[PDB]
Amino acid sequence: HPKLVSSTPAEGSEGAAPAKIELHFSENLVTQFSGAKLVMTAMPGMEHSPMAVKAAVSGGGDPKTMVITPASPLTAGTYKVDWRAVSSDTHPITGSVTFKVK
Amino acid sequence: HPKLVSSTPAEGSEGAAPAKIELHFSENLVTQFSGAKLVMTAMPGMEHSPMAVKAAVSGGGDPKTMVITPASPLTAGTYKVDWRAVSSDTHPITGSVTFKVK
Ligand SMILES: [Cu+2]
Ligand SMILES: [Cu+2]
Ligand SMILES: [Cu+2]
Ligand SMILES: [Cu+2]
Repeated sequence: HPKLVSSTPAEGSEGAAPAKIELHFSENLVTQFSGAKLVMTAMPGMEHSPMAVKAAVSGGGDPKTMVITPASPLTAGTYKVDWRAVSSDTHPITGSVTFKVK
Repeated sequence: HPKLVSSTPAEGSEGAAPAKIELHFSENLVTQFSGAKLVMTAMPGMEHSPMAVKAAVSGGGDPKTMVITPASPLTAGTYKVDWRAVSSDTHPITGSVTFKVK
């Protein structure tokens, strides 16, 4: 049962639009099974049903890191990254990271 | 050189969020080569760099129709569908349809 140790953007961060989103876990991820979806849950001034933003997901420089690369620049608003992490123990762990763009 | 004959949502339409976007061409499309990308170009009150929205593209009930299915509900704003149509004549034709959601 791997744990999300940290991320950039960090949970609850509000700032610049990220070129890539890094999720750092407590255990080495098995890439074939670990995934993420990026959704926008609000624009400034108005919440909306989650709208899936095109993104690619891959491994980073470290086996414990999952990288989400939006296909395009993220506009101002609120986003969530819904993640699934699987290590060598085979248990699928899910969670979400929420952050805001300026 | 196939032509876009019509679409739903229609070019410049402003109304409800579409469950699917249909593009109707003058010639039968070859599915392997015909494609589309859906981007959002504005929220209400603010234009922004085009942000790619996750969508699947396939053929409709008629060989002349290309269907774009957003993965999630489209929020209010302006969208463009950047399309590539290829018929049996092999010439790749591109264009864009712009519409607004309520
Ligand atoms: Cu476990
Ligand atoms: Cu939004
Ligand atoms: Cu032609
Ligand atoms: Cu927008």
